[PDB]
Amino acid sequence: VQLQQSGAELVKPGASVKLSCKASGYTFTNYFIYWVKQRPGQGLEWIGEINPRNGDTDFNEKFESRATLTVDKSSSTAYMQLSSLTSEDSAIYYCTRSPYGNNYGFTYWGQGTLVTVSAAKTTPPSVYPLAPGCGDAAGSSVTLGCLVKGYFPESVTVTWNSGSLSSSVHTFPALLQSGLYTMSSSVTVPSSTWPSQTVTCSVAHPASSTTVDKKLEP
Amino acid sequence: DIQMIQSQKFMSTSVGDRVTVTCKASQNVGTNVAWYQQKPGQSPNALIYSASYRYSGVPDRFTGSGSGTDFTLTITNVQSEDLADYFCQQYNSYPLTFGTGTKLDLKRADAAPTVSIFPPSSEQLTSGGASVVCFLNNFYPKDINVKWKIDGSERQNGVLNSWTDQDSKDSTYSMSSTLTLTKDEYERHNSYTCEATHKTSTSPIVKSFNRNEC
Ligand SMILES: [Zn+2]
Ligand SMILES: [Zn+2]
Repeated sequence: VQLQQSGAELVKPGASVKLSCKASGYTFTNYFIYWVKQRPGQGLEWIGEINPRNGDTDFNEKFESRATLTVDKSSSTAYMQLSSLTSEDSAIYYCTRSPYGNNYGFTYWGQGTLVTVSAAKTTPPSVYPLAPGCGDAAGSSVTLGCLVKGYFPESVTVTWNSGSLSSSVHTFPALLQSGLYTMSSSVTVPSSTWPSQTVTCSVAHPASSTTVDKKLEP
Repeated sequence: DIQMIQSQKFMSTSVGDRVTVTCKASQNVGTNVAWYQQKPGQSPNALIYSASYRYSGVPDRFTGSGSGTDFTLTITNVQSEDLADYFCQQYNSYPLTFGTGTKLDLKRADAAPTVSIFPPSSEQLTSGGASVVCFLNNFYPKDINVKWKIDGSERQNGVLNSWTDQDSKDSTYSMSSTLTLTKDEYERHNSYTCEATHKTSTSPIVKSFNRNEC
């Protein structure tokens, strides 16, 4: 990953947020750094750009008054600060780049940072295993899962066996219930593998800085 | 002030077919247009630059064309891995602006849902909570209804129903239905059932357990 973005964050209404984006290798100064925003209903919106070589900037006029872009060449890191946040500033923010010479368009995008502007508190997920029980064997395959409940804000990343099982995986998007999120994840394995070949779900919740692993018990 | 207009929010096709994504700029932008692919749970991936040039690493079935104000992304040999949102962008003048996106869906044969049911976990129980979960897997088309019954009565409150994005391998959908209850209510009743009714059967696909057993 060439552009390493800070984790999802809950920000209180009217406070500021400072996001970071760390560039890789010895190539920091070969690029303009751009920030782009996506509110999952809308499209992408360009916020601003910075030159890492001197710190010069340019902005979408819509965002300029509340946005400060800086750089640390020593640590090869770009920063974006946004102030006086409203719910309209809840979105995912991408760090991107393009060649210093010509604007190809954005050649590489970071993973993005989901910012949630809310007065609520941060609440980590409880992870519940979904192990097969009284259900019929379902043929020759067995589907397992993990229920991820009671967290705020978004998002969570669920992986199975530290990234291994990642073709049989279904990831269900989170829904709100009582102000809190619930999502689930399932994985299908051949039924002959079950007892001894163990299966674990690992749930990262960036916003509360929490990681929970849960072994599914035979 | 330059608006990129993607008039199609949705496009449909079948595997092997072609699809054409259009993008209309409000002013001339020469050929300073880029196209991006964004798969679910991934950042955008740069596809096309300068209206018509393909990035090193991009399949030959992606072709961009156009000049001035009308731009087109053609995918001639659509695979199932091509499920994504596609969007254009102009970098002709500031501010950089993007179209609002077109999401590709794929047509395939109808297919029936496989159903798995899961009782509350012991951990959840000692915490004071009780959720019952049904996975309805790998069906098509998207439309599906789930009913929960507790000892034969319908329960509607507390049910969360969530669909995955279209499956990148087989173009099916899957769905999670969770019935949330208090622990006390859960430990009072016996029979818990999810019933899925889908076009591919007049008969409900059913999975059930008894708490008093299992
Ligand atoms: Zn699948
Ligand atoms: Zn009862």
